Order: sequence, then structure tokens, then C-alpha cells
Amino acid sequence: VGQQYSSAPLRTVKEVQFGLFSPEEVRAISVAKIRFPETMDETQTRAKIGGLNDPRLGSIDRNLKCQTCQEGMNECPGHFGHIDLAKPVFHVGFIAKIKKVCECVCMHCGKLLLDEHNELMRQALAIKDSKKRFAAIWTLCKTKMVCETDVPSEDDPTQLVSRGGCGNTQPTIRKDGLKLVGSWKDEPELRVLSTEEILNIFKHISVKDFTSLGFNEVFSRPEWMILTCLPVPPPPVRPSISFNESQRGEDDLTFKLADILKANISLETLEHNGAPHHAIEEAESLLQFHVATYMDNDIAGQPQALQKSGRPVKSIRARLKGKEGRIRGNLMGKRVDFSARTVISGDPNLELDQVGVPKSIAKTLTYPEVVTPYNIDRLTQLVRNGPNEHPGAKYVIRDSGDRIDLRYSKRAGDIQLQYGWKVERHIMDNDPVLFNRQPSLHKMSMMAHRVKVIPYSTFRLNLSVTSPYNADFDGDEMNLHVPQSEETRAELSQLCAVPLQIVSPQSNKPCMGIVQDTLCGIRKLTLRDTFIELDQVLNMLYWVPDWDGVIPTPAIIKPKPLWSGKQILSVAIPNGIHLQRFDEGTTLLSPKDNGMLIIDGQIIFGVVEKKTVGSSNGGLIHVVTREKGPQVCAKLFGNIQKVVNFWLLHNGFSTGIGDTIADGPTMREITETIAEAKKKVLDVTKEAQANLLTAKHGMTLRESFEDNVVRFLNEARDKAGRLAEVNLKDLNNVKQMVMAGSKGSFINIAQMSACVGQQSVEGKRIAFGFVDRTLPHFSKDDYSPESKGFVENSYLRGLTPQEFFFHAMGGREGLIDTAVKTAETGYIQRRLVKALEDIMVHYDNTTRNSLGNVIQFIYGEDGMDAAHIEKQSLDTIGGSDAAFEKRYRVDLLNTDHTLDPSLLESGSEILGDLKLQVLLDEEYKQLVKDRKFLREVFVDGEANWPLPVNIRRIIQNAQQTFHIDHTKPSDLTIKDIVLGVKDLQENLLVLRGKNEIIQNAQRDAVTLFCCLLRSRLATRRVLQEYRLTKQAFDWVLSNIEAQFLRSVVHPGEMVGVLAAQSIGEPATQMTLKKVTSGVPRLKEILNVAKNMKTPSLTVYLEPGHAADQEQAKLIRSAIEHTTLKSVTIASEIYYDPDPRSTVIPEDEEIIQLHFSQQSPWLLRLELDRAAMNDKDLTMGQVGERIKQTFKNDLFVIWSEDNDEKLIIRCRVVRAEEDHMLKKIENTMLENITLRGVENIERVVMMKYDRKVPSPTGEYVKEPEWVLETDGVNLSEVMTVPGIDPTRIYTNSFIDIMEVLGIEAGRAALYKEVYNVIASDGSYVNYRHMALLVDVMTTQGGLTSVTRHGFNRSNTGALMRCSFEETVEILFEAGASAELDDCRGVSENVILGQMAPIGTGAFDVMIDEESLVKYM
Amino acid sequence: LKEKAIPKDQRATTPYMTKYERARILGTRALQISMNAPVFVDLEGETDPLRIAMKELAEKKIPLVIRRYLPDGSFEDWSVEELIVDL
Amino acid sequence: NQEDSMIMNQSSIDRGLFRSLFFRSYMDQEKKYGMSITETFEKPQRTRMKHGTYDKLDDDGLIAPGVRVSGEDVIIGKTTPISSKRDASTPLRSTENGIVDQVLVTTNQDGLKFVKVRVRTTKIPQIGDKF
Amino acid sequence: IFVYQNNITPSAMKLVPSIPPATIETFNEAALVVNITHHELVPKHIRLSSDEKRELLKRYRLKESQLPRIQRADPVALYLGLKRGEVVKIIRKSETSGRYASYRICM
RNA sequence: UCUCACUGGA
Ligand SMILES: [Mg+2]
Ligand SMILES: [Zn+2]
Ligand SMILES: [Zn+2]
Repeated sequence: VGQQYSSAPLRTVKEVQFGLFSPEEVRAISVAKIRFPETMDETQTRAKIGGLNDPRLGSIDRNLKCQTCQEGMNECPGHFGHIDLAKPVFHVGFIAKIKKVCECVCMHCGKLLLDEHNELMRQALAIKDSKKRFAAIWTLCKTKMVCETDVPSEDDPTQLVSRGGCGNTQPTIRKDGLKLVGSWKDEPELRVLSTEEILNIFKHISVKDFTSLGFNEVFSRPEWMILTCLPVPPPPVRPSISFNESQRGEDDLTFKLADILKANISLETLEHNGAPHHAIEEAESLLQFHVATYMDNDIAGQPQALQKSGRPVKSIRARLKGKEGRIRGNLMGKRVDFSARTVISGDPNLELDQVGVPKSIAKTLTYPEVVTPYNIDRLTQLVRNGPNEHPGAKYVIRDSGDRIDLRYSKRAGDIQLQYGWKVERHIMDNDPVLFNRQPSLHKMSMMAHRVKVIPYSTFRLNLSVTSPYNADFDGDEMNLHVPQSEETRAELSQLCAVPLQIVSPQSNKPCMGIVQDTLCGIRKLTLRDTFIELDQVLNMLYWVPDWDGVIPTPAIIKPKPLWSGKQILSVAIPNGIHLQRFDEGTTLLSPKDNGMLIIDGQIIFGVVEKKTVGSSNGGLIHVVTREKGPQVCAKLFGNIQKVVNFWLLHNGFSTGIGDTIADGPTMREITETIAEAKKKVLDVTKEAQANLLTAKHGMTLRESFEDNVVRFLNEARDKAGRLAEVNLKDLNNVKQMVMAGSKGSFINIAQMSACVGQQSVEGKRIAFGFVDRTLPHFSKDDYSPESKGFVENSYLRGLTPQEFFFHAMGGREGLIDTAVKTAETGYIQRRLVKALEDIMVHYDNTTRNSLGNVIQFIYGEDGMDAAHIEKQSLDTIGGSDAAFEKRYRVDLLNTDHTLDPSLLESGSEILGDLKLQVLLDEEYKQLVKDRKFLREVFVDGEANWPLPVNIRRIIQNAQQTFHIDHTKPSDLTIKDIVLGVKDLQENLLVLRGKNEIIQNAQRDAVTLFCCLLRSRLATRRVLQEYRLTKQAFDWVLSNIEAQFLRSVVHPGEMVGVLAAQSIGEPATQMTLKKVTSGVPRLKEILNVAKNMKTPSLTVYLEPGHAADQEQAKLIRSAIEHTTLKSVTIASEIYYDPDPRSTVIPEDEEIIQLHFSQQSPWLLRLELDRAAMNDKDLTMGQVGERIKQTFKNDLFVIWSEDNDEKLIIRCRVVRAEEDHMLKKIENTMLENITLRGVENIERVVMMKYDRKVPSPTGEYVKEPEWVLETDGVNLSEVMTVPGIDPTRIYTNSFIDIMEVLGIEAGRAALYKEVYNVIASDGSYVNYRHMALLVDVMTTQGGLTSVTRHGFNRSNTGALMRCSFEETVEILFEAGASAELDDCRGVSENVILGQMAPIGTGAFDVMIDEESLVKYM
Repeated sequence: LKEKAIPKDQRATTPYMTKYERARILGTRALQISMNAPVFVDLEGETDPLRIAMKELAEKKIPLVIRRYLPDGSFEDWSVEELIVDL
Repeated sequence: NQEDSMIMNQSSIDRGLFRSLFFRSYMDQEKKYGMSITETFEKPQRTRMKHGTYDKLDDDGLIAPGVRVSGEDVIIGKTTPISSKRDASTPLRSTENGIVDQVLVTTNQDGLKFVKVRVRTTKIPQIGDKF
Repeated sequence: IFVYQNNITPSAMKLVPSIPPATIETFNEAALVVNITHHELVPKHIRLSSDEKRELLKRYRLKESQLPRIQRADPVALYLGLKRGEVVKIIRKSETSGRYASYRICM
């Protein structure tokens, strides 16, 4: 790029400044005299109309006159026109701002309406924030609508401070499209607002007016907010299109401009000549409408101006609004060169960093490398071979950017390569490239692998890198990007290759492992029966590509050399390993060979399965990568792959219907088991017929029957499945694949053998699409499971067509859910990316945005990386008091806490010494304060926690290196142990400033890890069980320091984008008491909007008593919402004309009871027996409640509860009483509370667990009561006595913030989001969601994850604009004229520099002195 | 201004390197190497400029200065040599 | 056969397994303006310009329907002047190659001399193909 | 300290911006019946003095604007009596690092 | 010479 190199100084961008034109500035810029509405080709000849395109504007190829800026089509930016708008027209998007600024000004003067005479205007002018400041001034200047000349100041009312006069009234203007009607308002004075009048008013609005209105008189001029000279883009913006001759097909913006210039001639000829003062008003509106519909055509002037032949318009808001729009299509990732796309295929003979490229791509994918003396012979040999082979050359780019095009000329073996040229050689081996599959979803979604050129055009990959790509071999497609510069190759090769990626940041696990065929093969292989002959041991030992040439000793040599093939697997596993699992009863004498034990590459015992060689938490690949590094891991994969490959090729593994059919009598047992299941459903149906079903609270009788049917059905299904699975024997191959874990599950074998089970649609079982029945083959009103959707036989025996239709529904439901969830998870993905795009971590380990706003002080509160964090256990947090004291307590001045001299060689002379006893009791009290601290942190007390480098692994590594013999006591000095503990405790530098803020930050950050380290390297541990030496201890502490300061977080990771992708992956895997989860939950939380579809909450009981049922009944009754509709059937108005004796005989006694002043209107309310036993409500309580809630015009009268009708007679206490009394008794029935607060719906009395520490030392899973409910009013349900309001919980984060403060709202947001994601079963790391939840709660409220919040924050314009709001926010930042700092990722994507992050987050400068030094 | 250079005490950054800094250093020295620079250590018969740069940075022998941009717009300088390439 | 991919006896592919012909057809038009102006199908030359070799053309710019076609051959010769001779032939398909099979020389309701080409192409089941 | 039982007139609140510096509070009895810092999701808040604010902003190369914020009408902010410009330390428990400091300006 | 429409695959 850029032939004819010149002398302009070169830089990169720092300023992005917006603002509006002057018309005089356009007259300064342009070189145009535009009047010809006829466009181009003067008298239809290949020549130049000088009115439109080329009045020395841009021309096209082979006709170069472009005011000496010829350059062909390329190398010449076009230049701008202009328009002589006689009548001034509006600017269409700015009209909302025009209304909102004409509410602030007295007309025809320009003065502000409301000034610092107003105290609120004074206080509101202190906002140094332009947009919200103008918003507040607009809210203040919508108040009063008349220019007040003599104004009383904020001192006293009787004196009248003057200002500019002209006390005219501001008319109320309401918008009508291109028309703003000024109706002055006595005397409705509707006046069409002159553009020339408001022109003059804005030309008179002044300096302090603009700047106190948040606008810039240097740049942002609301009198420049009116179009009166419009510049015209060049033909290098609007091109032309031919039909091999210019007959048809020019451009739409060209014809828009010809249209508006024709409308300009229409406004011209009626002002140049006669003036129709009711028809020259439309001489403008044509021109105004056309220049307005140019820039925007979604206006409230609903005539679209649909252009000819059915194509409506081609406008610029439609050009700029994204998704095939201009910004989002050409600016944030486009179609590229140096590209390759094909189908994929597999092979295991290749390796993990290898991809098999076709030879004919290698003949056309190429690389322009410079002429180098280091292989000038081979490069000249490539250009001597020629472009028509594999090892050839395509171009020879010369020294000044000149491509030698080889083959089409006559000398394909031409010139020796001059130094300074670039030979464009083709692809050769071991240039690793980028290789991605769309959709891209995480860090691992792209990787790099070396090239191994092959025939038969596919793209290879190794079969255990096809797992994290989420590809498969159904012809799913992957792309190929070849990096181009030398440093680009270096960057991709040193970062983006697969062994660097292996441990995954997603949920801190390995993302790869071993997959189906290799996996089941290694599952059969490491069985003990796999005895191997001699020459096959020879063949596999050559097959390992890095054999040591050592024929191993045969474990069986009795007569004959045999091998238990675990041992010949062990020659693949390299040195320095340990693992141990202890599955159920694996104590060193396994009757099952399940578990593991490895030493240095000797499998001691145990099968190899997915929880060793796959993706597992205690992964063997994980331990290999931590103990060695990536290239040793990469060779591990090759060894295990090709070893199990050869053993599978010459053993074989098949499957078939023999793996499906169970034995005969057990299939008979299966069928009678489902028969007893239908016996159970038959008994509970016949109990439903008698209607005696005790419906527990939460559901009615029918759904309380339904949950019992579904539960008994699926319980019977899985019991019969277990019966089948333990029927089957070892030679069941699909059972062997199940214990492999390649595909399938116990549910899969259960489906294929015992029974299919239960179809479903949308959570329910099958409901009647007809009336009363699902199928015409069924009776009407059937709640047998056979019509409600049970299926009787498994896939073996078949499908009756009713079952086939049920199952067709149950599958088409799943196709519904994929065909909607791909769309909504794709939108939620792109929203989260464009939200958290720029959050990196800077050098002082603090987390910043594009605008320097600090987001997290230490990333993840420690600077510990998801590329490193493992899971280790605690030891302190459990244990009894006496057991823990026996465990760690050391004293010589006691009976049993002594040591044994078989550990310490100097154990005799150590006795009784207080000079060490003070140190020992220091350490023990340190760890007991630590124990209290841990039980302050973690309430439950589980022990596996995401922490950095494994202490337990590192001491056992020192054991298996330095040969601890457990008979000689050790030479370790106890003072040296304590001193090394202290010195390494003061050694873990994450923060490196020497003052008290930094030191408190460092100590408070790594507090918990240092607690763990001292709990582990305590004295009795390192003596009794790890039993180290002096050299072992020193090497252990050296290793802890070394790998901890290796595993501290580096600066430069785009932790925001990587966090967004790592929470955006496991949302894809989601599917669908009845409280929701899934993509509706995620969308309800990120789009924080108030109408949440299940706002539930939870209370606990009083902290005094444990599980008291009567008191829990009291709390739920006292909270439980109770209205009069809930308690009534018959609300009756009678007219009993005797208000001292009831004409109905039921109520003789009651008035003379009451009299132991009225109306003849008997007002009767029935209560039912069901409701006043549903709540513990007394009739006297209810009557006194009616009393104390009305108290005005009613005589309360009860009835008897012991008599079985509950009647509330009333009359009226002092005739046209019923006409208003019917609305009154409505308001009784459904507008008066009786118990609790509102929004207390279905209240569920649950008896959960309580995982508490014991009052004796241990842990206790305790019973108590915890209520469940599905309402929200947190302030009012909180204040009720009888609960545990310090431990209340709601999901409704809006009310949680507004009730309990923003930081507790953030923390509850976090627990909510984490638990509703990990309810699926998947996992993610803490820190990615931590960064996300903090950017949610940083701006002060809860910023919604949409265009309502963060994309309406005060951040940079061009970073903000690329989420489909292009015209709005671009015209906004042109109105306020903002300075964008160019400190943003998307900004440098748009403007083409290095992104100012990561490997763009520093400089590189050449030294002068070390150049002299190193020679 | 350039009133923004901390001297070589109280440098709050690391005495290590990072992967990204390592990547840019390796690439930049490789760009010089493939752009016909004087090498500083002997070839091992090696025309592989990534491997050449890794040989050079085995022993702190690459003549460059890093500018760690401090998080306010200021910066520190850094010799390549005083880092610890432990990884 | 990791991840469902299947493995193929190449010898039966020689014996005929999944062997297949393929039939695409073309079009070309001597176009019609509004002023009754007819165009021409004849053997074009240099008198939008290509550089495809005229080696398999006919008298009237056609191709005989039984010859192997390859590379970037000019498919249908076409010329049109305005009152010059343009390069209105259409070159070959960049994505496929084969044998021209069947040529008919027809017209429409209003007399546009209309010639067509169907192509036959053998295709053998190669490795990167989906079954 | 001024505590209403149920209501205070909004037009009565036009007497509030009256004098520097003595400030009148406004509190619901019912909302303060239980503590809004006793809740186990509420982290403990601790004040800062202005010279230590100068200390902090010189340590972190920061200003007033670059900080994580809060609104003045925040419930525990009105529990603490926080006015415009301050800095409040927040020390919260966690999982992967035990303890961690948090700083909020009060705009 | 491409704009749009509708199919097709993942
Ligand atoms: Mg697929
Ligand atoms: Zn020019
Ligand atoms: Zn005025």
C-alpha cells in the first residue's frame, strides 16, 4: 500500500472529535458550484457534466482528470460538494433536541427563559455533565412558559430584579413530523413556525447560553443544527454500474441527489419569480421533504417516498444500522484474504499440533517471506521449481513493493533473488496457522497447529482436539487463516498453539482428554487379562515415537514371557508422576482394580478410564501439564493415542444387538416390574376416583396426584434399569462403553432394554389437544398413564402407533428448543461481549475499562489465574477438638504430645526447651485463630476449593524424588522449619509497593492461601506424615515460591472478553415448586426489567428455636395474605325491614344477644368452612377486624362457628343505599386485607437441611424449617417479627438493592447467577462471573445488560456506537461534540492501529549501550 | 511533559516477564533477525528465526527496552535483562 | 471411525460403488432490445474483454456436443454491435469441468436464436464427501 | 435526627436546603425496626478522612471520577450519614481470596 | 454488474 513513497510524517490516532459543520466551512472545503440536477454524461456522451460528479471531483479508470489528483480509481480520496439551500430546512434527527432547546428560550431574542434568578437553575448549572445537565434544564424549563422581565431573586419577594425584557409567551409546541406547530396559548394562536424565524433566534442565542447549555461554541452549535448548505459526497463514495455500456443501472444516492436538486430548482423558480403565499409554502416542503428523506426514511412522515419499480428507498440510516449494515459489516470483522475453507476429516496418526492441508491448497496458499541469506539457495530453488508445483514460489515481491508475476511471462526460472526482495513462497511445513470453526465461543475456539501437507483434500486434526472445537465429522466446516508477518507468525506460534491452551480457563479443568474409540480401547486394554506376546511388545515399543530402546522385564516369565499390559502402557507415561483416588473401598487391596496408583510411569494398579485420561478435575493430563509443561503433555497424547491405536487394530471392539438383548427371565422380570408399576398407578387412580387424596400445599388434588404418578413411574423406570444393568455381564460391549464413558449412560442402556419411559411436551405430560383425550383410539376423560403419555416397551420390542405419536411429540419439542435457543443464546452472547469488551488488567494488578475507570482492585481478589487454579482440600476446617489437638499439638512438657526420636535425630536433646516451646505454641495458636477464621469465612465448610499450586502434590513429589526411608530419623531443624514458614509467608509478592496501603492489600489478598500453606506445612504434618529431609524441605519451599510467582496473574489479558465467552459457553448447553431457570432466567437477570415471571423469596424461622411446627405455622399464618374473596361464597344484600329482628329465621337470637340507629338494609356476608380452617382465623377476630377497618357506617354482627354456617350480617349505622353499596360490597369482597402483607402467595413449609458446625467440634447436617414463597415486598416481609431477617433471601435484586444496599445487592446478584447457572450441572470459574457482576454493579445502580444502561453511559462514542444505535448516538455525539480518547479496543479496530491491550499494552524501544556491549 | 518516569526504585511491576511481553520481544527480535540484523550469539546451523530468538533470550542477550505503560498514562522503562524468565 | 466417520473400500469404488454422472445445463441469449434489434451467436474475437482460448468453438461460436471440456473454455460464442464487436462469449465454470453433452438451437415466441448446452461430468466418491 | 412515624410532606422538604452545615435526617421507624447491616449479605462499611483520600488517590494514580460509585440515597449510606464527595471502605468476605477491600465514592 | 427475494447446509 502506498506506491510513490513521500515525505509526510506518520503517526496513529489519539483524537476522535465530533461536531457539526458550518455552511461557511462547507463553502471553505468544497470546490463545487452545484446547480445541474441532470447527473452525468452530458448529452448522453462519455463526458463530464460539471454540475454533478466531476467538477474536478473523482473520476474513474482510464480518464484521470481529478484536479491533478489522478491516481486511477485508487489512491485518490474523493472530494465534497455543496448545496445552496435557499430556504433553510431542518436536520431530521436533531429535531428532538430542537424542541428540547426551544423549550428553554424566549422567542425572537434568544435569551434563556429561566436563569440564575431561580435557585434550582443555579444549583442545576453546577453539573459538569453536558447531556444530563441539558436534561435537567429541560425539566426545569418545561415548568413556566412566559418570559418574565422583572424577577424576584432568592433574597426577598418584594423587590424585582430585572433582566432582558421582551416578556413574550412561549407557545406549547407538539411535534408533527417535519412540522412544528406554534400555538400561542386565551386566544388559540396556531402558527406555523418559520424556519427563518427560528433561524434568527438561534443566530441570536449566545455564548454563555451554549456553554451553560452543555454545548460547545467552539464546535457544537445549535444554530449549526439547521441545514442551509449541504455537502455532496463524491463518486468515490457513490459509484456507477454498467451493463457493458452505460445504458441502465446508475446509483441510488446519485438519483436522490438529482431528486433533491430538482426539488431545489422547484423552490428556486418560485422565488426567482412570482410568489404564491399559499402555494410557495409547498415550493419549500418538496425540497425539505426530499433532503430530509435523504438522510433518514423511518420518519413520522409515513409516506416512505417509495422509489420507482417497487424498490422503496436507499438511505443512510438504513445504510448505517448494522447486521449487513455498514459499521457491523465492514468495520468489526469482514471478509478477508489469505483464506481457506473445506471439509474436515480425522486421523490419529497425526499429532496434536498438526493439521493435514491438501496439496492443492498448498499450491495456492502462499507466504511472502523476504529475501534471506539464510536459505537463499532453497528460496531460489523454489522460484526455480516454479509456481506449478508443491515446493515452488508464487510471486517475487521486489524491494519497493513490486510483485514479480511469474508464470504468465516466459522466464519462470528467472533472476537470482536480490537482497531486500520478498519471495512469495507457498505453504511449507511447520508454519502453524489459525484454524477456527464458526460459531466461535471461548478462548479455545481458535488454536494453532503445524502443517503436514497431504493429498486427498480434507483438513485433518487429531481426534482429541476435535472435542474443544465442538466439531464433529458430519462435514462440519472449519476455516483457515494464515498469519502474514514474521512477528505475526511468532505471536501465533508462541501463544495460540494447542499445548499452550490445554488447561482450560472455563471451569479450571482440562478441556481435552481422550474421546470415544481411543477411550473405550484404553478401557479394555488396561484390564488385567490383556496378556501380550513378545513381538507385539516389540512392535508397540517401536510404535511409541520416543521409546528409550529399553525392552522391559516381563512381569510373567514363569515359563513364558508375558505382560500385564498396564505395564507396557506405563512406558508411555513419562517420569515424576503420582495420583491416588480411593473410589469407594479402594484400600490397597482392591477386589475391583478401580482407582489408581502411579509411580514415575509405572501403573501400580487400576483401570484407565475417563476420570484419568479424559477431562477430569484430578486429571492425569492436568498433573502432567503442571509437573512438566506443555510439550511433555503434547507427547503424552501421542504416546497414549498410538499405543491404544495399535492394540485396537489388532484386537478389535464391536457391538450389536447382543449387547441390547437382556436375558429371558430378566426381561420377564422387567415386564412384571412395569406391571407392578401399573398396579401402583391403578391403586392411586382408584384412590383418585374416591377423591380422598390428601393434597399437600403447593398444588391441588389433581396435580398432587400427577406428581405422585410421575414420581412412581420414573422411580419404577430407573429401578428396572438397575435390574437390567446388573443383569448384564462383562461381555456386554455397550456396558463396557458405559464404564468407559465414551458415549451413552445407564439411562441409555435403560432405554434400549427395559422401557422407554415417559414422553413429554413442555414439562407436562400429554394433555388433550382434543377434548378429554389425546387420541381417538382412547376413551374420553382418561387419566390412565397410557393415554397420559406412558410408553410401555423399549426400542427392542417396538412402537405401537399411539406411543409413536407421543414420542414424535417428545422429539419435535427438542427440535423446537434448539431452533429457538440458538437465536437467543446468540444474542445474549453478542450482548455480553460488546458489554464487557474492554476490561483488561493493568500492571498494578487492578482492573480498568476504556476510560480508566477502576473496576476491580485485584483481579479475582488475588490475581490468581483461571489458566492455573486447581482444587485442593482443607484439613483444619474439620476434625474434633481433641482430635485436632492430638493432630497438630506439640509439647514436651506433657504426657502424650511428646515426639518420637524415630523422626528427629536430635529428639533427645530437644526436650523441655521453652526457647522452642514459645514458637510451637505461637504456631498452634496461629492455626487455631486460623480455624476460627475459616469457620467465619465458609459457613458450611466444604474443603475442595479453587486455590493455586498443590502443596500435597509438591511434598509427595519431593518424597518420590529424594527417597525418604522411614527408619532413620531426620536431620531437620525445627527452628529452621518455623523460620522457613515465616520467610516464605513474607515472600509471595503479588503487590510491589512499599507503603501501608499496598502491604495491607497484599496481606488481605493472599490471606487465605497463606492460611492454607501454614495449615499444611505445620510441624506434625511435615514430621509425621511427609517425613522430609533438610534438602527435601528446602527444595519444597523453593518450588512453592517458584511456581506461586509463576502462577500469579500477568497483565494484559482481556479478562472481560475471556470472561464473557466463559460465561457464554455453558449457557448454550441448557435445556427446559415450578421455578424457572435457563435462558429465560439469564435474560431476566441481564435484562434486569421489573416484570420478572417468578419473583420468589425465602424466610427462615426465629433464631431461638430449631424446628417447631406450631411456631412455623404461626409465622406462615402471620405472613399469609388473606382477602375477603378468599373467605366468601355468598355476599348478599337483603332488605330485612326490621333492624331489630331478622325476617329470616336463622338469626332470631343475635340482635337480642347484641343488645344485652340502623337501616332496613340487611347486608349479609357468608364465610365458608374451608377458608377459616385454611387460616387460623377466629370469627371474633374477623368481626373485630371488620369493625376496626370500617369504623364509620356499619354495625358488625357475627354468627356461630360451631354452627356450620358463618354469616356476617350488617346493616348501616346513621334510602339510596344499594346503588353505592354494591360498589362498597365489591370493595369489601376484594379490597380489604385480613392477615399478612400483600404478595404472600403459595407458602411452602419445607424442612431443609442445616449444614452447621457442631457444638462438639465436628460438622452437623441439622434439621430445621425454612419457608418458601413466591412474592416480593422485602421491606414489609422483613420487618415482621418471628423470622431470621439477617438471613432472608429473595431473587428480586431491584428490591434487594433498594432494601439492603448496593454491595449486598451485588453479592445476592452473584449467588443468584452462579446458582442458577450451576443448577444445570455445569461449572464455571468464580472470577469471570465476578468481573461480570462487578461491571453490573459499578455505576451505582444495577446497570441492565442492554442498550438502556452501559451503552447509555458516559463512555467513548465510537466504542459505544457498534451496538445497533448508529444514527442516534452518532447524532448525539455530534450534538455534544465529544472527545473520544482512542483508549478502546473497538476504536482501534475501527481506525486500524494496534489494539492498546495485551501484546499491544506496551512499547518496545531499542537500546544504544547494550548494542555496544554485546560484542 | 515526560514528568512521568519513575526511577529504578519502588518499581511496582514484576521482576518477571509475561507471556505477552515474551511474545512481543520474541517477535520483534525475530523481525530484526529475518530483516537481516547482526546476530549476537552463534548459529546452531539455524535458519529458524523463532528458534534463533529463543536461543538469544535463553541468556538475556537481546538489546531492547520495554515501556510498561502505568495505568494513568505515565510509564516505567525496563531492561530486558533484569526480568526473570521463569514461567 | 472416531466420531462417526466411515471407512471405505477403494476397490469397490473402482468397481462402481456410488459412481455417478451429473447433469447441469446452461443458457445463452441473443438479446432483444425494444427497437427490434437482434444479437448474434458467432465465433468471437478481439474486434469487457476476456482472454480465453477459442480452441473448442464451432462455426457459430458453439461447442460440439461430444467433446471433453476443461480449464476456462469459452462456452457460447456471442456477438452484438451498436450502430463494436464485443467479447460477449461466456467462459467456463471455475468450479466444475466435464463434457458438453447436448446442444439444441431454438427460439422463443418472438424469435431470439436460442442455443443451450448441457454438461455431463463423472464424479467418483472421494474422501471429503458426505454419506 | 428527625424520625417520622409514617409521613413527611414533600413540600415540607423544601425547607431542607437551608443552612450550612447542620443537617436534618429523615427516617422511617418501621424501616429501622431491624438493622440493615446485620444482614449476612451486607458487608461492613468503614469511613475515610480526606487526607487519607489524598493518600489513596496518590497511591492508585486516581482522581474523583475514575472510582466505583454509589448514589446518595443508598440505604446503608443514609444509615451512616454520608454526604457528597466522601470515600467509604468496604471489607467483604469471599471464597478464592478470603478477604478483599472495596472502595466506593459517594456521589 | 450487483441489489433484493426464496430455498439449502451447520
Ligand atoms: Mg454438525
Ligand atoms: Zn482527486
Ligand atoms: Zn426575551
